[PDB]
Amino acid sequence: KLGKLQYSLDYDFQNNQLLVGIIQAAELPALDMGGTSDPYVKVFLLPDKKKKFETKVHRKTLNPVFNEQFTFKVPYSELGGKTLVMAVYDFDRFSKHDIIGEFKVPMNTVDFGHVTEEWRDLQSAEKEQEKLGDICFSLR
Amino acid sequence: MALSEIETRHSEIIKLENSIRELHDMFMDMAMLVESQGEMIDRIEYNVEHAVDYVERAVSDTKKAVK
Ligand SMILES: [Mg+2]
Repeated sequence: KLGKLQYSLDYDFQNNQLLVGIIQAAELPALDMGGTSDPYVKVFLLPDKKKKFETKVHRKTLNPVFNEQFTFKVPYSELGGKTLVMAVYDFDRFSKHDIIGEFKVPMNTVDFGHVTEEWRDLQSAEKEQEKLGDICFSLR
Repeated sequence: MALSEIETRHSEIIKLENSIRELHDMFMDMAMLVESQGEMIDRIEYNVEHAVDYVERAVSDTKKAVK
């Protein structure tokens, strides 16, 4: 309900690197005072959360246009089992930056060869039990 | 990039190779024609020198004939 996100995806086989472009976003819900939020998008490889990339902060727009580009130096063999995460955050100067949305893209569903660029609907990020342990015994 | 970029790259490259090949063949034909024409010039110069000899002897004879 927050809005949609237009992004670009393609792989450069000449340098063996992933080219992820953040085009823009639309119809984002407002969380700030003026009637518009201050959005910025954090993008990182889904498999390992290392070297996350963040875009510049846009002031008071529910339709931010970033038109930015990020490069993930990852071989083509490892790429297949690697996912992409694009999460939209709301900037706040005096508090925690609340997450507006998130989107995950499996690299086995992605087809490289033609330059991909699409709009995808944003969804609410996941917050389960912490322990995840089990004990087995018998009663008689 | 993608497979489209690589494919177009490959295509334009092949195009370049064919243009290059046509250039090559043109140069070959050039050398050929120039050579054959060279032989033609050989026989021309031959005939001309013979003509010069004949003319010279003729002129000598007439020059001795008039006086
Ligand atoms: Mg704010």
